[PDB]
Amino acid sequence: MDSEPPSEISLKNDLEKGDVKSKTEALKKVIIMILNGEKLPGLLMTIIRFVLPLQDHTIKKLLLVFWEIVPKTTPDGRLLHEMILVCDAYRKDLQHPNEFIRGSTLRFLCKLKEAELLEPLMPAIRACLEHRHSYVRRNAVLAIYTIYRNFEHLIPDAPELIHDFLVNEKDASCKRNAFMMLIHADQDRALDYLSTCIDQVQTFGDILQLVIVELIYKVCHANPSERARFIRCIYNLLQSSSPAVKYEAAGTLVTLSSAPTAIKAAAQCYIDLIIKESDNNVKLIVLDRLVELKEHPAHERVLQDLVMDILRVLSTPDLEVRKKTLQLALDLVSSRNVEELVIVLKKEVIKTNNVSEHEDTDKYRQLLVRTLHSCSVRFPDMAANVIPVLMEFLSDSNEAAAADVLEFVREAIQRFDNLRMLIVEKMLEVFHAIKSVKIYRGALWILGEYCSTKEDIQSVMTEVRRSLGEIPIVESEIKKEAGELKPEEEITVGPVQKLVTEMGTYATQSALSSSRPTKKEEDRPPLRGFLLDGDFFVAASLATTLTKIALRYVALVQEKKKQNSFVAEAMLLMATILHLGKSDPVYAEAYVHVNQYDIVLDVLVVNQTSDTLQNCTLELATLGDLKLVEKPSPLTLAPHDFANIKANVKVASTENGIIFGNIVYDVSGAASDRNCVVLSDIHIDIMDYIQPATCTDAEFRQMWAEFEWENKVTVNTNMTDLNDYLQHILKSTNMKCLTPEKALSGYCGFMAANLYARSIFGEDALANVSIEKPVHQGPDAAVTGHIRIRAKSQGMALSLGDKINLSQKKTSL
Amino acid sequence: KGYPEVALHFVKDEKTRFSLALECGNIEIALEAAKALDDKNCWEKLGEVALLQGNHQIVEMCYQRTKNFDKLSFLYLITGNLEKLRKMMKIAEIRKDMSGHYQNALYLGDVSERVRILKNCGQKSLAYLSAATHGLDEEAESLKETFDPEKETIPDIDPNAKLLQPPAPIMPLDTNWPLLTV
Amino acid sequence: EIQEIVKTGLWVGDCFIYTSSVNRLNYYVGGEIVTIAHLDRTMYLLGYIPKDNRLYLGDKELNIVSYSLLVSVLEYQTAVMRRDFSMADKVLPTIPKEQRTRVAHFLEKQGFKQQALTVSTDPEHRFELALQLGELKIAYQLAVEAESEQKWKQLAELAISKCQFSLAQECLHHAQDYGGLLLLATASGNASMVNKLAEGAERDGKNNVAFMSYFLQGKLDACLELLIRTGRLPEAAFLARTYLPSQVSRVVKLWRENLSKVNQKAAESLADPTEYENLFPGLKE
Repeated sequence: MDSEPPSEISLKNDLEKGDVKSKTEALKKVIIMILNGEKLPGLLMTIIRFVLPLQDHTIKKLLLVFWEIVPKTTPDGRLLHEMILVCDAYRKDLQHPNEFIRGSTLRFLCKLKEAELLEPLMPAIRACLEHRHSYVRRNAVLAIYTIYRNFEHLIPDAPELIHDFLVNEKDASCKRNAFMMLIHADQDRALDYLSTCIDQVQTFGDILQLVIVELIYKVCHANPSERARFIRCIYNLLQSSSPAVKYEAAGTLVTLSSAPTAIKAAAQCYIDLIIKESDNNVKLIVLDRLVELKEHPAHERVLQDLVMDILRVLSTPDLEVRKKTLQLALDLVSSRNVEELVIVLKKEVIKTNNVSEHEDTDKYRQLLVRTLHSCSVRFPDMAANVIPVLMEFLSDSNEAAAADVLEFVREAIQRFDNLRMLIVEKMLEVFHAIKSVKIYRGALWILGEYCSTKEDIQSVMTEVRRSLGEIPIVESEIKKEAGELKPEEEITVGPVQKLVTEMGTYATQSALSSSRPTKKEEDRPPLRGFLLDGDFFVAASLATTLTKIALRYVALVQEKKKQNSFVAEAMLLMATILHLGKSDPVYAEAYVHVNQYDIVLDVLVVNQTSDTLQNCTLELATLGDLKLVEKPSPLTLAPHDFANIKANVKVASTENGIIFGNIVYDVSGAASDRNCVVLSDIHIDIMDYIQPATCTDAEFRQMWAEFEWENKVTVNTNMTDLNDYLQHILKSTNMKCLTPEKALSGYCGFMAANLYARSIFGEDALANVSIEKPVHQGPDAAVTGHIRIRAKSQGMALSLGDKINLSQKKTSL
Repeated sequence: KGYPEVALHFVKDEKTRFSLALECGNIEIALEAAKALDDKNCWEKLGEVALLQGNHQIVEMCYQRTKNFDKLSFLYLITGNLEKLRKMMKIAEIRKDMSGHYQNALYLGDVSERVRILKNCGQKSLAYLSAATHGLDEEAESLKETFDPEKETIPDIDPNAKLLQPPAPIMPLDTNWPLLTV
Repeated sequence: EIQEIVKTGLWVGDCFIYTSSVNRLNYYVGGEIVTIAHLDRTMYLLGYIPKDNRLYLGDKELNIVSYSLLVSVLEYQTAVMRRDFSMADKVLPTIPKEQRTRVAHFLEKQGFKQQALTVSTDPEHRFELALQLGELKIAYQLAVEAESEQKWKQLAELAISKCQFSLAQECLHHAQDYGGLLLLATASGNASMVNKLAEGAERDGKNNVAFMSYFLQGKLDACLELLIRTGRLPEAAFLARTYLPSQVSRVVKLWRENLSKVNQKAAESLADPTEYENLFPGLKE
């Protein structure tokens, strides 16, 4: 009988039957239905009658079982007395020669904090005063303590009965087996006795002595219990810069992340921390101790650095461990992050050296070039390293492989003015075999800026200019680029001037030069030719032309703040980006009142009628996410009764199977068809059910992408900013205004709120409230705001859309 | 009602009573509501409102039972009491509120109050400097002798220059701030 | 008796270089066990062949691995053991960064905090040695007057202990420590350098810190002002009455006005004695 709540009639029958097995099974079936929480008092006389005196342990044990989980509730066969049918003949049970029945009886009897059993539990310590097992003596210290807990904090429970009444706790210390139920409030002499016992311990018992009294002067003295306290005590005597090298903490710690890569990744972190405490700049974070595994002697054999190499990773162990490991290389050794990121990047970025680090997918290659290159932009020393490695990247000599390479290096030159003169000659080489945009773009920029340095350019450019591949974006990049630097410093059959001619043709003009350009018609609609066409005031010469622009870098460009940079090593970053970091007539009148922060729905129940409505009961219901914190409890609604009855309200619950409308309120009365009527007290909305939750800009952005929010409305009374009406109203449809999606200035400055919720509707809810408050001569519609809304199938989107207008209720009875 | 009218009529809730009191500005009723709200926070907030109506007797009582003996210590020369100011010093001594017990010695013309409190803190240096300057070099010396000596040292502050202040020239204090009340 | 167990060992002079079951290569000097280097794997000392300039180790393999013995470290530490602290300092130019701090810590353990201070690269180790020596001045330079407040708080306490109040007042200033700094400082009786370190306190609601600063020789230095700043306007009125330069009339007014704005109507205050509080003609000396 797993859980069957109607079966009590059969149990009575089964409980006495003249067959002992049946009786045991019955009583067992009662236990299992109560434990789940089901019907049990009908049976009581039957249950109690067979078992009572006997020394036959199994039925007695079963009855003994049922007296610690419901004795108080059941009363057919027990009623209320001092020597109840729980203990009257269980004084026999306590005083049987078999330890088990006595012991069991003692154990339940003393366990209860019952006051209708207080006297019978007190000399119940007799059953276990003699200690036939470790179990008997432990059973005794726990039972005396449980007696002490049960209203006997004074002389009824404190001395000895004949050996224990609160003194097993003392005795246990010096006896062969220990266990101290003495944790609080008990004899001082036993506490003292436990200390002595630390030495003459029994190990289970030591965990009991130890919860009470901890800290040792020793190293130990033995056993897991003492050992477990000991690592706590050690952390005290050296708190300083974490544990560093984990103590006896290490054993539990592995299981704490049994799923399976995460342990190594964690372990790797600690091992890296431990090596050294470095400068602790941007991603140079290694704490713990400065010297404890050093770094870097030149006589150390086979050195520290061997372990450091693991941390430099491509994936060399698996991805979770990889992400931890790349950060960890950066963390022990660099200048900041820059130094060790360049080494690390050199390995990752595409080459002709190894083909286990090159790939023909263009974005990844490109990104890897940008990561290597960002280190230079960060720190100078890296410029010198980067440029020759970049030329190796080029040497791959696939159209695309060159292409990616050329694209970053060209950015580097914008930063690094006439420093990378050397690269230009390498960069031209792979520009001729071509099937893509990227190669043309980049090459034309290097060869263009670099012209003073070289003289090749008609020849290199011209094979490509009459070759094909994909050429949209090529136009833009060649347009600003081709002439640049020194007015007449090249010549192969086209000097720098031919280049300016070319540069202009490629931009949007027409001219025979480099055997004509591939295309002329520019990239995306805004860019066009014209700016540059106007430009080249002084023909490709460092002055105030293309050259200027080329040998200068747009805004601030420093660090790895992503200003001509990309922020570490490209593969590690994907993982970091991913991390969102999300945090019968009846009359009612009613108002909601709050006194001393108690929120209640006031209801007055009125019988305007002369007719009888007796049988009157009042209930507030649990609909779904609405709940009663206590229904109105008066038996009112009688002939010409006016009553004030208070129903307390909650807003947060779990969905019930009954209707999901406004608030259900139920009054009952006389009638047999409609004994229960549902009638209303004032408004509560569907919107309550939504649950508020919040987003950060990353979670908002991810969800924006994840599912559409095209749906918009413009809501009146969003004249005001985010903070005022809009927040308060948004709150009531369990929403909250978080992070921005705005871009403010002297022409821009709609207020933008990123909203989130996680509705109990199987959807989230998100929105952006844009408040069109004029920051221009031509506003949208002046003050008002357009709320762009969604939910996960946009079923709550709509709630956001209208619950940001207005919202107010009041009455004054 | 911010000038209680409706408020006067229903006042049955200990909270409504509390509210009523700040809206008048007469916190005599507040303290009782605050009492019946069984809460300290109310006593300190009504005590502050009390200081606003002007009278510090009412403030003292409240502030004493919220246990803001140190706020009181601060208030008290400002108020011009010296007898009450001493009561605060002792019952803030025990708390080791060093910006409570500490205040009052300065505020009376002689500094002796600090000297003992600081002795109990174990702040022997601070106790000597305070005492010495008032010309209570003997007490200053006691502190040095009980503890580490060396009293000779001259800090960025004086260690022996006169401390004397004439405490509160007012004969009726500002615990006795006059009022009529409308 | 030495802490790290000797799995195998070798004598280089009277110094014992041994391997440990921790994979530590340590050397015994003085009855003290120092770690010369860390072994990454389990290694055994074949012998020290002067030719190679090396100690020859072997793994499980009947092949060679080599560790040169770190003689400069060993000689620094050995000299320290002998109680030839100066001698060990001659070695120091050829002890790097963190190693100078470590060798310094060796010097210190054996004794002489000061010689350890000169060799220790790390300023923090110098700073602590200076507290230990009781060299307040040296510890003071090491903190450095602008910031390093943690250094200064340790120094300030040390200065109060020695009852050298002077160094203490300066440490507390650099520390800032307004609450603590005031306690040492307001013992003045002339308020000589107590206003600065409580200027903030006035308007931070750290009024208490502020009142002690200003009222200390019968002067109202910024006593009143602290009270206005905080919004504890009643208290400024009250103070003004106390010392009667009859400034009370203005403070009571400003305050009374404040009652009318802060919802009092039955104690509204806008009168001279009618609506609770009392402007100066009600008041007196």
